[PDB]
Amino acid sequence: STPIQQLLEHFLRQLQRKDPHGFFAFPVTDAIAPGYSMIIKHPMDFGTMKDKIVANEYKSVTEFKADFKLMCDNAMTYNRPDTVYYKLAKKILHAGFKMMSKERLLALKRSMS
Ligand SMILES: COc1ccc(OC)c(-c2cc(C(C)=O)n3cccnc23)c1
Repeated sequence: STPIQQLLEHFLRQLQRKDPHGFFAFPVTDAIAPGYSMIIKHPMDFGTMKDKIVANEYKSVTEFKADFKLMCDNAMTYNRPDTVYYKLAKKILHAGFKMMSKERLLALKRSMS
Protein backbone atom coordinates (compact mmCIF):
# COMPACT_ATOMS: atom_id res chain seq x y z
CA SER A 1 0.00 0.00 0.00
CA THR A 2 0.95 3.68 -0.54
CA PRO A 3 0.65 6.52 1.96
CA ILE A 4 -2.38 8.01 0.09
CA GLN A 5 -4.07 4.62 -0.03
CA GLN A 6 -3.50 4.24 3.78
CA LEU A 7 -5.12 7.58 4.47
CA LEU A 8 -8.22 6.95 2.28
CA GLU A 9 -8.64 3.44 3.72
CA HIS A 10 -8.72 5.01 7.17
CA PHE A 11 -11.43 7.60 6.23
CA LEU A 12 -13.44 4.80 4.57
CA ARG A 13 -13.27 2.57 7.66
CA GLN A 14 -14.50 5.48 9.86
CA LEU A 15 -17.44 6.10 7.53
CA GLN A 16 -18.36 2.36 7.40
CA ARG A 17 -18.48 2.26 11.21
CA LYS A 18 -21.63 4.40 10.94
CA ASP A 19 -23.34 1.66 8.81
CA PRO A 20 -22.76 -1.54 10.78
CA HIS A 21 -25.32 -3.52 8.72
CA GLY A 22 -23.76 -2.62 5.34
CA PHE A 23 -26.78 -0.97 3.73
CA PHE A 24 -24.32 1.42 1.96
CA ALA A 25 -21.69 -1.30 1.20
CA PHE A 26 -23.22 -2.77 -2.02
CA PRO A 27 -25.05 -1.33 -5.07
CA VAL A 28 -28.83 -0.80 -4.60
CA THR A 29 -30.85 -3.11 -6.92
CA ASP A 30 -34.24 -2.30 -8.54
CA ALA A 31 -35.62 -5.42 -6.89
CA ILE A 32 -35.18 -3.93 -3.41
CA ALA A 33 -35.78 -0.28 -4.45
CA PRO A 34 -38.38 0.09 -7.26
CA GLY A 35 -37.35 2.46 -10.00
CA TYR A 36 -33.88 3.11 -8.53
CA SER A 37 -31.95 2.90 -11.83
CA MET A 38 -34.25 5.41 -13.55
CA ILE A 39 -34.18 7.99 -10.70
CA ILE A 40 -30.49 7.75 -9.73
CA LYS A 41 -28.30 8.15 -12.81
CA HIS A 42 -24.87 7.95 -11.00
CA PRO A 43 -24.90 5.13 -8.42
CA MET A 44 -22.25 4.93 -5.64
CA ASP A 45 -21.56 2.69 -2.58
CA PHE A 46 -18.69 1.99 -0.12
CA GLY A 47 -17.72 -1.30 -1.94
CA THR A 48 -17.23 0.60 -5.19
CA MET A 49 -15.15 3.20 -3.31
CA LYS A 50 -12.92 0.47 -1.76
CA ASP A 51 -12.30 -0.97 -5.26
CA LYS A 52 -11.26 2.48 -6.50
CA ILE A 53 -8.79 2.89 -3.65
CA VAL A 54 -7.30 -0.57 -4.41
CA ALA A 55 -6.91 0.40 -8.11
CA ASN A 56 -5.23 3.66 -7.02
CA GLU A 57 -8.03 5.43 -9.01
CA TYR A 58 -8.22 8.38 -6.56
CA LYS A 59 -5.58 11.11 -7.03
CA SER A 60 -6.65 13.37 -4.14
CA VAL A 61 -8.83 13.43 -1.00
CA THR A 62 -11.07 15.83 -2.95
CA GLU A 63 -11.84 13.00 -5.46
CA PHE A 64 -12.62 10.52 -2.64
CA LYS A 65 -14.85 13.05 -0.81
CA ALA A 66 -16.81 13.67 -4.04
CA ASP A 67 -17.83 9.95 -4.13
CA PHE A 68 -18.83 10.08 -0.42
CA LYS A 69 -21.07 13.14 -1.15
CA LEU A 70 -22.60 11.39 -4.18
CA MET A 71 -23.54 8.25 -2.17
CA CYS A 72 -25.27 10.46 0.48
CA ASP A 73 -27.09 12.62 -2.10
CA ASN A 74 -28.49 9.56 -3.88
CA ALA A 75 -29.88 8.15 -0.60
CA MET A 76 -31.43 11.55 0.38
CA THR A 77 -33.03 11.95 -3.08
CA TYR A 78 -34.42 8.45 -3.62
CA ASN A 79 -35.66 7.74 -0.08
CA ARG A 80 -38.36 9.64 1.88
CA PRO A 81 -37.27 11.49 5.08
CA ASP A 82 -38.99 9.04 7.41
CA THR A 83 -36.93 6.06 6.25
CA VAL A 84 -33.94 4.32 7.91
CA TYR A 85 -31.86 4.93 4.74
CA TYR A 86 -32.43 8.74 4.63
CA LYS A 87 -31.52 9.11 8.34
CA LEU A 88 -28.41 6.93 8.01
CA ALA A 89 -27.22 8.94 4.98
CA LYS A 90 -27.49 12.15 7.01
CA LYS A 91 -25.46 10.50 9.87
CA ILE A 92 -22.74 9.43 7.45
CA LEU A 93 -22.73 12.88 5.78
CA HIS A 94 -22.13 14.79 9.06
CA ALA A 95 -19.38 12.38 10.13
CA GLY A 96 -17.55 12.63 6.79
CA PHE A 97 -17.66 16.47 6.81
CA LYS A 98 -16.23 16.59 10.36
CA MET A 99 -13.45 14.05 9.53
CA MET A 100 -12.43 15.66 6.15
CA SER A 101 -13.11 19.32 7.10
CA LYS A 102 -10.98 21.84 5.21
CA GLU A 103 -9.33 22.66 8.58
CA ARG A 104 -8.34 19.05 9.38
CA LEU A 105 -7.01 18.60 5.92
CA LEU A 106 -4.90 21.77 6.22
CA ALA A 107 -3.34 20.67 9.56
CA LEU A 108 -2.47 17.29 8.08
CA LYS A 109 -0.82 19.01 5.04
CA ARG A 110 1.28 20.89 7.67
CA SER A 111 2.27 17.69 9.53
CA MET A 112 4.05 16.78 6.28
CA SER A 113 6.56 19.68 6.70
C1 LIG B 1 -32.61 -4.07 4.63
O1 LIG B 1 -31.58 -4.79 3.86
C2 LIG B 1 -30.90 -4.10 2.89
C3 LIG B 1 -29.83 -4.75 2.30
C4 LIG B 1 -29.11 -4.15 1.30
C5 LIG B 1 -29.43 -2.78 0.91
O2 LIG B 1 -28.80 -2.17 -0.14
C6 LIG B 1 -27.50 -2.62 -0.50
C7 LIG B 1 -30.57 -2.11 1.45
C8 LIG B 1 -30.91 -0.77 1.05
C9 LIG B 1 -30.06 0.26 0.87
C10 LIG B 1 -30.74 1.40 0.45
C11 LIG B 1 -30.22 2.67 0.13
C12 LIG B 1 -28.76 2.92 0.29
O3 LIG B 1 -30.88 3.59 -0.42
N1 LIG B 1 -32.03 0.99 0.34
C13 LIG B 1 -33.16 1.75 -0.10
C14 LIG B 1 -34.38 1.10 -0.15
C15 LIG B 1 -34.51 -0.24 0.30
N2 LIG B 1 -33.35 -0.97 0.67
C16 LIG B 1 -32.12 -0.34 0.69
C17 LIG B 1 -31.29 -2.82 2.43
